[PDB]
Amino acid sequence: LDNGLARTPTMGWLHWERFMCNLDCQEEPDSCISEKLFMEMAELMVSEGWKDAGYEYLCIDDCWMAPQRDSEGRLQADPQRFPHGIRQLANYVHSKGLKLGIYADVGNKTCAGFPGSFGYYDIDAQTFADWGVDLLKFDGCYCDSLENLADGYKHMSLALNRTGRSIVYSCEWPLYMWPFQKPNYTEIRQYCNHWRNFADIDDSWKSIKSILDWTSFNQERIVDVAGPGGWNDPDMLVIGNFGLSWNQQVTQMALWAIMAAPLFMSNDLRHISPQAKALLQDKDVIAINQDPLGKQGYQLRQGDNFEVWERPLSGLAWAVAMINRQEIGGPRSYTIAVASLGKGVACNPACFITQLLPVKRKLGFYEWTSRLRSHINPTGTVLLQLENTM
Amino acid sequence: LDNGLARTPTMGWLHWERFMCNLDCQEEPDSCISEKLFMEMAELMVSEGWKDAGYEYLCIDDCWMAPQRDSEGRLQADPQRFPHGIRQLANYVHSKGLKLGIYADVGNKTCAGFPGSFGYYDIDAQTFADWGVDLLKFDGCYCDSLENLADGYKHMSLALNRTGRSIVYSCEWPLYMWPFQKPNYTEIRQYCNHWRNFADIDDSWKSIKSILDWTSFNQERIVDVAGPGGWNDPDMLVIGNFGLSWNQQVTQMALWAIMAAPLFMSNDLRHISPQAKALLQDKDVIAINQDPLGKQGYQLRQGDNFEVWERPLSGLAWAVAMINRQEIGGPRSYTIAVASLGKGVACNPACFITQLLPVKRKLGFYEWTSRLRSHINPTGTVLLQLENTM
Ligand SMILES: *[C@@H]1O[C@H](CO)[C@@H](O[C@@H]2O[C@H](CO)[C@@H](O[C@@H]3O[C@H](CO[C@H]4O[C@H](CO)[C@@H](O)[C@H](O)[C@@H]4O)[C@@H](O)[C@H](O[C@H]4O[C@H](CO)[C@@H](O)[C@H](O)[C@@H]4O)[C@@H]3O[C@@H]3OC[C@@H](O)[C@H](O)[C@H]3O)[C@H](O)[C@H]2NC(C)=O)[C@H](O[C@@H]2O[C@@H](C)[C@@H](O)[C@@H](O)[C@@H]2O)[C@H]1NC(C)=O
Ligand SMILES: *[C@@H]1O[C@H](CO)[C@@H](O[C@@H]2O[C@H](CO)[C@@H](O[C@@H]3O[C@H](CO)[C@@H](O)[C@H](O[C@H]4O[C@H](CO)[C@@H](O)[C@H](O)[C@@H]4O)[C@@H]3O[C@@H]3OC[C@@H](O)[C@H](O)[C@H]3O)[C@H](O)[C@H]2NC(C)=O)[C@H](O)[C@H]1NC(C)=O
Ligand SMILES: *[C@@H]1O[C@H](CO)[C@@H](O[C@@H]2O[C@H](CO)[C@@H](O[C@@H]3O[C@H](CO)[C@@H](O)[C@H](O)[C@@H]3O)[C@H](O)[C@H]2NC(C)=O)[C@H](O[C@@H]2O[C@@H](C)[C@@H](O)[C@@H](O)[C@@H]2O)[C@H]1NC(C)=O
Ligand SMILES: *[C@@H]1O[C@H](CO)[C@@H](O[C@@H]2O[C@H](CO)[C@@H](O)[C@H](O)[C@H]2NC(C)=O)[C@H](O[C@@H]2O[C@@H](C)[C@@H](O)[C@@H](O)[C@@H]2O)[C@H]1NC(C)=O
Ligand SMILES: *[C@@H]1O[C@H](CO)[C@@H](O)[C@H](O)[C@H]1NC(C)=O
Ligand SMILES: OC[C@H]1O[C@@H](O)[C@H](O)[C@@H](O)[C@H]1O
Ligand SMILES: OC[C@H]1O[C@@H](O)[C@H](O)[C@@H](O)[C@H]1O
Ligand SMILES: OC[C@H]1O[C@H](O)[C@H](O)[C@@H](O)[C@H]1O
Ligand SMILES: OC[C@H]1O[C@H](O)[C@H](O)[C@@H](O)[C@H]1O
Repeated sequence: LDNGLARTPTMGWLHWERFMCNLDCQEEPDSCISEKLFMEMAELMVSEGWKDAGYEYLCIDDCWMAPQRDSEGRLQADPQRFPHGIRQLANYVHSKGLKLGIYADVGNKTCAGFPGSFGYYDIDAQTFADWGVDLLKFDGCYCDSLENLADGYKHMSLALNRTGRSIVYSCEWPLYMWPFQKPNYTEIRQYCNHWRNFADIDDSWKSIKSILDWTSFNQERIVDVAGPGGWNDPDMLVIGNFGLSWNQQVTQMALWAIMAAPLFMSNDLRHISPQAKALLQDKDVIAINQDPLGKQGYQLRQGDNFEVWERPLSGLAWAVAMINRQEIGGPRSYTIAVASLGKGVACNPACFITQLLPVKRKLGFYEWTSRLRSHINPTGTVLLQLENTM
Repeated sequence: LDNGLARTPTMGWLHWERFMCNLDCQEEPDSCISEKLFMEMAELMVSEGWKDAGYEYLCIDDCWMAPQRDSEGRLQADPQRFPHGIRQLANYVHSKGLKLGIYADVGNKTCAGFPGSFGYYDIDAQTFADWGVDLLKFDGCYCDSLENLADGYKHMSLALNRTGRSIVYSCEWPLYMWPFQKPNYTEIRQYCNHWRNFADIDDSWKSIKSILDWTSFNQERIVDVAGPGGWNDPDMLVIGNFGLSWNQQVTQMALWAIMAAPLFMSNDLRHISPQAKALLQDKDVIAINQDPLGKQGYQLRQGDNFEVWERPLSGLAWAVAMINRQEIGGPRSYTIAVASLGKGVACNPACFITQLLPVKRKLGFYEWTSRLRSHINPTGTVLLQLENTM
């Protein structure tokens, strides 16, 4: 979408995976979806270095709405959970130097069952602009027909544009086409800043694997469409929660960098391990994700339960990730000819190789004819950066 | 098996899951299956508190053998990897106050392809006894017929007995039988100290879940057979490796306690996190696994992606584990009437409840009509002990 936004993948925090649709403020006041949750997160995004690392969008997912529209046909924030309204939350967020994201749905209802924007696109776009919203995530539930789906996504894109406010537009259009029609990404890119392709992530290695496998399976369709202003969205980072081993977390961070993915954390910033924080704030890995050239990476090789992915970067550099998918035994040795990397130009006549994950260390110069040997933990990933010089 | 052994579930270390069949001592000298690996582990079992916590069996799995039997028809240790032979390793292990386990197979070959004991049962039992072996794990690969399978397992049991040496006999009889025929556990219990029921574990949550699910599914058939001298074997603890989150590790430790499982660690004792060490050496949890009454636990309840398991302990105490199988969101609240626990007798008229995992804390006294409220991390478990008094 040519609105000057998302020139690099959008970075931020999104409540959904960790907090979901928790409406019970009596029993669980500190984790229900409320204005206090978001205000506390916004404070921590500043004080704990997240904004400095690049995480600038604080995003509200489903279950912020009251069950009914107001008398003027507007969506309204839940009166008990957001008693001061969204405008005041947006102002609070803006006062911290952050941007506010919000959620809505193209059909008759949101996926959690609250009011949808079908029949109200202009009104909802105008409401969001008036409130000071900076990002809209626009979901595809309860939309009966595919032509209503596409028209809805287009209409909302145009309506947001007509407000004159700069709003990042995050779509789920291709995901909801999945069963019925081949998405046209040229068309989607024209109307959206990013688009969800695959089923919702959860806090599990099974989920990370299916997203990676669906992406490499479909890379020939989707990798080239991506670029400044328009990204594939493989869903939230779930690092710092409960279901991933340390090595599986490293794998997610490295591969979301390779994929030029938007980086939306979904975790509890109040209770996050120092290890998870350092990984999510890793400046060299973030610099790969945020590379100005914005060329999405891809799977180069798979065999013997190993996978090699690579991403072309600016300045003739390359990022390379090697994943060990064998979920038994110990660290396994993997060797690759550096002449196979970067279409044969990454290390001709030579390249300097730096390991970024799981720990940072300089590996030295590698001649075009040389071999790279690595040891990769099960379910883990080694991430490398290849450069002309150190 | 009435040989006076395994009156509580056997505790020890087993190489297989972490080190597998690594024969390459040139490239990977520190992780190939060799006498040095076992000698180092034995040292650490003593110096790092493992023996004190109760782990006394140091066990060699498959791939210790030379490709051929010697001219006297005996199995031999690989000459390059075990140059000093099994007897000297057994003596070294015994000198540390530990016991040595070894592996063989009832059929023509071991699962990794080395010599099987079919046709050599007496010779092999005698070899193991003469070496000073204290435990035999006896696998079921390369055995065509089920009557040869059963006869073989029985024969070896009787042959071990005839040596006069006290040897723990760990079988895989029901596992190799199940695909074709319902095993007879009365018969298996007569001949074996423990028996593997289900497919090999690996370093994954998927694997832990399938073992738990197969066990609760089949609990009517297997729970009552277990007791002093004869245990169900749900396979190795894989805590301290690569594929499990912290909460999934707690789940394994708690449930293996509830299930009266032999506790065979398969990890690298040279490189284990302090967290994993504390969990595996947790004395109150180990005391549950090793409870003298030796009544296996069982799944009491399942619903809403929760599971409640319980185990009767000596002194009218009970152990209760509550597992959250919802792999999205945050810690979920779970409430249960203490009157549902221990068939209604656990907290009549009252009981003192202590949480053991994920952290130890006393919860005070609970009357028969009370309700217990807990918060359970996703893929995590809360483990409680119910007693008459503190
Ligand atoms: C090879 O196979 C043989 C079996 O086919 C093994 O022999 C068995 O070994 C058992 C364990 O030693 C033994 O069981 C014990 O028997 C003791 C006496 O019991 C008789 O007398 C009782 C009155 O005193 C009477 O009530 C019983 O009915 C018996 O007739 C007894 O002291 C033992 O109890 C003590 O130890 C057990 C631990 O095992 C504790 O649970 C118990 O609280 C107490 O402290 C035990 O009694 C009971 O045996 C039956 C069993 O169901 C109960 O669980 C158990 O409590 C058993 O009698 C014989 N069986 C036969 C047929 O002889 C043999 O073991 C070796 O030999 C024995 C004698 C002993 O020296 C062991 O240490 C040896 O390993 C096997 N040999 C090898 C090398 O594997
Ligand atoms: C509603 O829709 C219309 C589109 O129909 C939007 O208008 C478009 O707005 C963008 C604003 O950035 C504008 O892009 C710029 O165009 C001028 C040339 O006319 C350039 O100076 C800009 O380049 C500079 O900035 C960009 C950062 O975005 C950077 O990439 C460059 O290196 C340089 O610093 C920029 O040119 C674009 O550069 C990126 C390339 O992919 C684009 O093709 C190229 O145009 C569009 O030209 C403008 N289009 C039209 C037809 O007016 C409008 O912004 C939107 N409104 C809201 C509120 O969303
Ligand atoms: C997927 O959707 C995209 C975007 O709409 C399609 O590309 C577009 O195809 C149109 C043809 O239907 C092009 O319109 C033409 O414009 C010229 C003016 O220069 C006219 O002379 C001509 O009559 C058409 O009106 C349009 O240029 C093009 N847009 C972009 C941004 O490329 C795409 O069509 C397919 O790909 C393009 C590149 C062409 O090769 C088409 O022939 C081809 O069908 C859509 N994909 C599919 C599979 O239909
Ligand atoms: C499973 O194995 C058990 C132990 O070998 C069998 O029980 C034994 O059966 C013998 C005759 O086959 C009999 O002399 C023994 O008394 C008896 N031993 C014990 C400890 O119970 C069992 O056989 C079944 O149950 C017995 C009681 C009889 O009813 C038999 O006719 C049954 O076949 C075996 N069960 C099965 C299902 O094969
Ligand atoms: C969806 O909403 C529209 C307009 O708001 C309304 O006319 C229509 O009846 C609704 N559709 C269904 C299936 O309820
Ligand atoms: O198909 C996935 C990728 O394959 C590469 O060979 C190509 O250079 C990329 O542009 C992309 O097409
Ligand atoms: O559901 C299986 C379990 O059921 C319990 O009620 C019984 O006490 C256990 O021994 C076990 O059989
Ligand atoms: O209900 C909210 C939920 O709805 C859909 O499933 C979306 O794909 C999710 O990302 C989340 O926004
Ligand atoms: O090759 C050794 C291997 O053989 C079988 O698969 C067993 O079930 C495993 O526990 C292990 O002993």
